[PDB]
Amino acid sequence: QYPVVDHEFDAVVVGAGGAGLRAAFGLSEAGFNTACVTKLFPTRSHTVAAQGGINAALGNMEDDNWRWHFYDTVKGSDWLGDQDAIHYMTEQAPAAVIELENYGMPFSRTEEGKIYQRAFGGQSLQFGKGGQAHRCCCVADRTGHSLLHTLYGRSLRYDTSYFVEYFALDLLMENGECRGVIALCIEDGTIHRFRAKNTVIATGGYGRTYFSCTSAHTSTGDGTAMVTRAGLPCQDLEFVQFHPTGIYGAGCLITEGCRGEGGILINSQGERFMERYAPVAKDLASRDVVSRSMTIEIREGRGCGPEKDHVYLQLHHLPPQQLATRLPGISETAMIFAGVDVTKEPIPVLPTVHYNMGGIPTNYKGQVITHVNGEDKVVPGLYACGEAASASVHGANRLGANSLLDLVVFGRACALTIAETCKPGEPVPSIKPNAGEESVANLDKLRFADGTIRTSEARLNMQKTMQSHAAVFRTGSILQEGCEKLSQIYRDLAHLKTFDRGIVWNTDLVETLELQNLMLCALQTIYGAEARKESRGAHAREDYKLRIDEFDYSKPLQGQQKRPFEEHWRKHTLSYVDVKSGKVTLKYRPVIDRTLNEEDCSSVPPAIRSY
Amino acid sequence: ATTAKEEMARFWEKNTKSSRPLSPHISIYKWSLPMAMSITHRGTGVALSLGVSLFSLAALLLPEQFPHYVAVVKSLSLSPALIYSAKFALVFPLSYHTWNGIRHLVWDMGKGFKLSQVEQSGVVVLILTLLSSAAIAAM
Amino acid sequence: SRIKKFSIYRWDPDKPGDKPRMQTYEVDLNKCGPMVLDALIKIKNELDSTLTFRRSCREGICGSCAMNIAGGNTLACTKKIDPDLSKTTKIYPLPHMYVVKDLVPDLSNFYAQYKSIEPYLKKKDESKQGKEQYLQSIEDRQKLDGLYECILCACCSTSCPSYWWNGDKYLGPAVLMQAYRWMIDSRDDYTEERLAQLQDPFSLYRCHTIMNCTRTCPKGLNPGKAIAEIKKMMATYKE
Amino acid sequence: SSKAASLHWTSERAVSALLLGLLPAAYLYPGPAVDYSLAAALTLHGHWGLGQVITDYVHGDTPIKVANTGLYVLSAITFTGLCYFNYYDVGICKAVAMLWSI
Ligand SMILES: *Cc1cc2c(cc1C)nc1c(=O)[nH]c(=O)nc-1n2C[C@H](O)[C@H](O)[C@H](O)COP(=O)(O)OP(=O)(O)OC[C@H]1O[C@@H](n2cnc3c(N)ncnc32)[C@H](O)[C@@H]1O
Ligand SMILES: CCCCCCCCCCCO[C@@H]1O[C@H](CO)[C@@H](O[C@H]2O[C@H](CO)[C@@H](O)[C@H](O)[C@H]2O)[C@H](O)[C@H]1O
Ligand SMILES: O=C(O)/C=C(\O)C(=O)O
Ligand code: SF4
Ligand code: F3S
Ligand code: FES
Ligand SMILES: [K+]
Ligand SMILES: [K+]
Repeated sequence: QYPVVDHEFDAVVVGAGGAGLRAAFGLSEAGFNTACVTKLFPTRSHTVAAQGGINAALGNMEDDNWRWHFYDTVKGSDWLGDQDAIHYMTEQAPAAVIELENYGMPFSRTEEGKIYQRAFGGQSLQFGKGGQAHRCCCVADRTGHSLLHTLYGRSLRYDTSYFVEYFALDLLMENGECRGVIALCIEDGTIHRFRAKNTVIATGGYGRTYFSCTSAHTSTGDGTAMVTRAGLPCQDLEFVQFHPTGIYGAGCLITEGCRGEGGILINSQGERFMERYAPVAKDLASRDVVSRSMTIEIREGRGCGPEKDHVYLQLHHLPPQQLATRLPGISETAMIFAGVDVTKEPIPVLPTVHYNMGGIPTNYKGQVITHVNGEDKVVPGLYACGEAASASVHGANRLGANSLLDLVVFGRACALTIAETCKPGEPVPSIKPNAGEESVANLDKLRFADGTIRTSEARLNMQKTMQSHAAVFRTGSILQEGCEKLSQIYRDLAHLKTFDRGIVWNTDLVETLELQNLMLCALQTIYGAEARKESRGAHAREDYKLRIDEFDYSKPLQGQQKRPFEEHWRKHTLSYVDVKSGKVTLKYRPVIDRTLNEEDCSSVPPAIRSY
Repeated sequence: ATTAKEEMARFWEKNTKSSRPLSPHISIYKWSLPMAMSITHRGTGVALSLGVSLFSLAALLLPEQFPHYVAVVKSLSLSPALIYSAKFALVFPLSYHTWNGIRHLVWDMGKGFKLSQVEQSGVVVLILTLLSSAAIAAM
Repeated sequence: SRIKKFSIYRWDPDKPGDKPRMQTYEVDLNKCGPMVLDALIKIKNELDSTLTFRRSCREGICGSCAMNIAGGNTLACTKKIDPDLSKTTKIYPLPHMYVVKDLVPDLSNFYAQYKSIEPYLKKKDESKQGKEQYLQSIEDRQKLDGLYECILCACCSTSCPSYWWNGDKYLGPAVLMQAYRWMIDSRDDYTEERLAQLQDPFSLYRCHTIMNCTRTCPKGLNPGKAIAEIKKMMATYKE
Repeated sequence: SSKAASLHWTSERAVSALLLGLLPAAYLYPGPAVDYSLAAALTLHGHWGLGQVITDYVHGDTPIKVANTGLYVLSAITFTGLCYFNYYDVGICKAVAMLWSI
């Protein structure tokens, strides 16, 4: 009933945001015949909406050292980050940003002609002792737009075969190896199997499990879900980042560059409240700490607006020419979506779901891993990079301007590793003749679904459930109810209702597939949250307020009984879902503390984390 | 793995043989004054040319010469208001095309592209077209 | 309750012999976001989940939701709903485009024309690519403002009658402004070759300065002015 | 040249500007020099301008070749008749003045 079209490549990249673009043409540039399969035209990816910039220790504003950026990221992650991946990312950052400027990215400039860099949340000089760092390279406040448009333009010079507006449904697995992906061509309603020696998942995040997020409508966890349907684990999915400043109402992002350029957060009584919560960093503390701070001010009666449910971002004390040159994007957006003139009045802002720290777990080379009997094992043929991956460079909390860096650093890493591991033209592995057949059965089931609960209503019940049960502060009783409500909504998917029986541009159908995918991510997120009985980074448990490591790092380690791996929480969550029942199983694997080169860059032991 | 030229060719090949409709355009698009004035510049330009070509054909083909036809016309003793209409109608497209031609020559230097100045310069073209036409039709 | 009517272009490729039509929907503005995209999503979620359109970012940065709202090409997500309840808002696909389904046009010629201008940095000596950041002064970077901000939504080009009549050979204002963005990038070494590519009767010279492009731009850019600067460069450059 | 399209655009603008100066010239210094300059400038500008209309609106290699060929004939007959009128009749400037005295 569905004509299946079969393709053969050396490599298939799923996703055409910043990470997938970089991986895809990087692969073609190494001589690999590469398909890039994307559900959106590439410049529409959520990466296009990024604003504040991309970190790299170029030293254009002061003397810098990538090792300070390494340290900031490790402390930023609250010691759930893998220090080998953070070493790779931060050491690679100067060459990666320079690669982008040489492609033609129109970076803002300094008086010396070099790339302008601003201050940004949680970055410091001298290993946390030297004052605020200025290493966030930016194109005004549209860095992601230019990043993506430059990567897309650069990709046109290469033989990469693009499959635009194709929706990947599942991976083709055989004996624990990925053999490619299966997808639906939205433009004409046909099914396509992409066989390839290597498959790269770069599908973005899943902010749309929540009711208010900064993310595009298209951030639906699609690659994450395919990994879950493959019986593979995802990692750290309970770790969701609330950006301090989504605009009240539509949820649109207002960049942390506003605070990096001088803007300040104020409450109803005009207090710059961050001076009380984080006396050193102030409005440039880490995002988990700023978002928790704002959330405390609102629930303690200092919310702004007629409902006492947001706070203010003040920019008007800053010179108007600085706003025009450094923050033109949010100046328009504050007018359109708030009717605010940033030179006269503050922007109403509140913490809003923004970024997923967890994802498909990988090693520092981008290779997807599983974990079996205490040992990490690479999944042959399968790579992930970008917000859909958990390398993990971000741990429990991502520093602003580190995601765009992750995209280009690990997108290229995936390409470099395939090139050092495989050769072009190697015989693409065969699949059984019926491979992917179950993906089509599910599609046909949803396309003709005629139950009691239309897709928009089931999605809404998921988003409001996540919003009120898996928010900035969490507790066990409330998480447990969110787990119970979510599992019921998962079962009630058997009652789904769709109306569009076509197959060409059936977004009624495509959004029902995305719903299934969001549901798998959300089940893993909230069940992992309920199990994690500690507070770390963005995961704050008011019934378990302390961070629980293998030692108490607040006192000297001399004479301490190390805690067994099962009795502490400095470990990655590994989540699996039985897709038929919706039952979530959880395991744990150790954080990697070794760097790539101890003499070049010391492992940073865990410590009290305060801004 | 497709050049741009191949991409454009496949687009036309795919679409022209498809059942896909062409979305509406001129029948549904909102007019503005600059847009109306742009097409009137073309229409008055074509009209002036077709008037020049007809005049040129009549010089080659009509058995009498111009002063005879002017005499014939005056012998009809037409009303001054009707003479004024005919002169205004003859001079109006020339006046329009001329003043708007000047506006075009200004654009070709790169000046006047702010959308508010496109509007100012068009309204300016309209009042000069009226003033010069009525002054010349009075002559 | 404040019932507002939208009349939306409908065409289904999977219904044999289906003819394009308009369908009216009624939306209570007190239960809807302020933008037209909010009404489109509300209709799809609540009244007719067969209504099909493109969208992603919902904040005017991705360019996905370009369409013709009340006679003008715009982005549904930044276009305020007209609260005059005595007026019906007509919504059409971007004009003079092949319709894939409902409000979804085929943009692949528009993308192929953008590919054809090589919208990426080009240096005569590219062997140094990756070593050091290229130097660009603050002033020469300021020349890119108004040009790099384009989201490639196609609103301008699908508003241009010259592109309607000759969109096969005329690059249109979106692509021409991006050509100028690379022509005046001080780091790019191919200015002459980029001008030389437009030495034919159609690629650039179908522009007759109508200025629908600049009126319609949801980013407030001026593709009409950028085209005039190309023309001046075309007539002045030596080989 | 390899710059044929830009040279044509520049020439179109120069002829427009010349024709614009002929209008003050016809009113101030009417006579044979103006009459033939108007004959040449009016024919050239309309020939180029009508060619842009053909380029915009006429499609297909044969209809394009037919429209452009018909236009050369229209233009060549136009210029001959205007020169005819200037030589054997009162000429353009005098005709306009005679018309306006009606
Ligand atoms: C939301 C956001 C994030 C953001 C930001 C501003 C906003 C509003 N500003 C940032 C900044 O200034 N600096 C920074 O470091 N990060 C910033 N972020 C976070 C960051 O932008 C994102 O995490 C990052 O851009 C994500 O990039 P990635 O390349 O991983 O993914 P994406 O751009 O979201 O694109 C997803 C691609 O995958 C394709 N896809 C998705 N599902 C499918 C299926 N089923 N089949 C095929 N393809 C699929 C999409 O088409 C898209 O191309
Ligand atoms: C020879 C004379 C030839 C020209 C005369 C022909 C008559 C012209 C008719 C078309 C005029 O149509 C009218 O133009 C004006 C001015 O651009 C438009 O107004 C425009 O500018 C105003 C003011 O900034 C905006 O508020 C408005 O959103 C915009 O549409 C109006 O929406 C359109 O409806
Ligand atoms: O996510 C980031 O790294 C940064 C932002 O979202 C920002 O621009 O504020
Ligand atoms: S110039 Fe404006 S209207 Fe045209 S494609 Fe770019 S953003 Fe869209
Ligand atoms: S509307 Fe079209 S004619 Fe030129 S000025 Fe704009 S590209
Ligand atoms: S949805 Fe991105 S521009 Fe409207
Ligand atoms: K992640
Ligand atoms: K240059």
